[PDB]
Amino acid sequence: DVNDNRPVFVRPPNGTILHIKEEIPLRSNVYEVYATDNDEGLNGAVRYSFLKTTGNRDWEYFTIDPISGLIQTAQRLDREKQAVYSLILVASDLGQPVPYETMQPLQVALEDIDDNEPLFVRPPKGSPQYQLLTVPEHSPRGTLVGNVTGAVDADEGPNAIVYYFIAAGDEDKNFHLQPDGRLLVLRDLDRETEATFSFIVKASSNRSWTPPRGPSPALDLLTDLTLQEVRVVLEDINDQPPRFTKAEYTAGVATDAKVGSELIQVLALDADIGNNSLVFYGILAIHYFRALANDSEDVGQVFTMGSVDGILRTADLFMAYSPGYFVVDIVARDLAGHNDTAIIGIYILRDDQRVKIVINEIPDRVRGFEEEFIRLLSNITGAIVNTDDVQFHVDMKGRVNFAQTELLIHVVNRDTNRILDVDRVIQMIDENKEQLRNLFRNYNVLDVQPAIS
Ligand SMILES: [Ca+2]
Ligand SMILES: [Ca+2]
Ligand SMILES: [Ca+2]
Ligand SMILES: [Ca+2]
Ligand SMILES: [Ca+2]
Ligand SMILES: [Ca+2]
Repeated sequence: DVNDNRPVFVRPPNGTILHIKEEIPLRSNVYEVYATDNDEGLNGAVRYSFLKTTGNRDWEYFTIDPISGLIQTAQRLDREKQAVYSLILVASDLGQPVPYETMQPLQVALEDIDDNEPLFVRPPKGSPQYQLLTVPEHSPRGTLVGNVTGAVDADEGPNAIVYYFIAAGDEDKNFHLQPDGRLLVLRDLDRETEATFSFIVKASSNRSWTPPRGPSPALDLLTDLTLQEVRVVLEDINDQPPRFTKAEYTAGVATDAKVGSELIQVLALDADIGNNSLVFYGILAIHYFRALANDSEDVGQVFTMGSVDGILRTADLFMAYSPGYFVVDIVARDLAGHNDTAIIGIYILRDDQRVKIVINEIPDRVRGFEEEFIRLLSNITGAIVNTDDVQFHVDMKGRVNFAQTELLIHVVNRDTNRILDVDRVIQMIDENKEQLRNLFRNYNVLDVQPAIS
């Protein structure tokens, strides 16, 4: 005879796609091909063989015996590496004068197995290695903080259900994490009390997963990628009131009292942050007490307080009311109702209470540093030094030096919240002489004494 027919392919059937499991042993059987060459004799016996596809190297994954046609694995088959492997089979007759060949396409597709487990994916180094959620403080029960996420099981389908659970770190049980990944608030939280919480969440496919018995291996966020740190930070609300530094403030005013003079600066604190911390001040009423009297004479608005400055300022000349003092009731309020009260005592200082500080610089320059000098001095003296005026120096003899400057001041004892006799202030200066001796010279000071008899 002569090779007259080409082989034909009984199995595998035309354009078929075999499905096997993944990660099966090497050289594990897959399929047994069969083809028929009608020709009798060797011209019609078939010999099976894959084809070294040009770009497709998939054939490297299997072996097929030349006679038996049995297809066996040759490499590992991880669906996770490649899913469909595609091959072109070839059946040749042994016939002569030339053998004939027949090519049948085939494809192998792997079925997924629970090969892997749900795993997290860390963020870039340095960058925060955790996940942040935010929720308003004093939030109510149930308020969704937010949705944990960040895991994935390489697997497909049911082999990759990913449920989240809290592994450790809510010992106080402020939240609950429904497996879906929703974090719910359970308790009152107060930024001012605790600000950030944190804990470790587990990702497992086990809807019944329960934390290990507590003394077990402590966890390692650096190795276990089934774990992620989650940090909840509390947003702020206006839940804190303004709180005055003191509840009696005392400062002195001079009869000679340039209108608009800054007497003292109060302050109030709102623990709150941002707008909620904005504090606005003001004056509730003013009482005038003439020398010794138990009638609070109630003269006009004689003072002003900056709504934001907190600096009480003169509004009249007090040369009129020489004997006596004032009680100013003040208020501080936040953007939203929280309020606090206090009391300022302004006392018209007697000469007996007022001191001068001579300085060998032009008065202009003395104003240049007045604040600094006083701040330093008050610190070192540990007492409130309040600058009252800056004028040119006058010798007791009545000489006036147009390069020497005076600095009338009055002092209060933080401790007694009470004003000071010149006497006691001189003594204080002398006591601290040594500590102070540095300041005075650094600032061209020349002497100290009261309002000229
Ligand atoms: Ca043939
Ligand atoms: Ca796998
Ligand atoms: Ca798998
Ligand atoms: Ca899995
Ligand atoms: Ca707050
Ligand atoms: Ca507030």
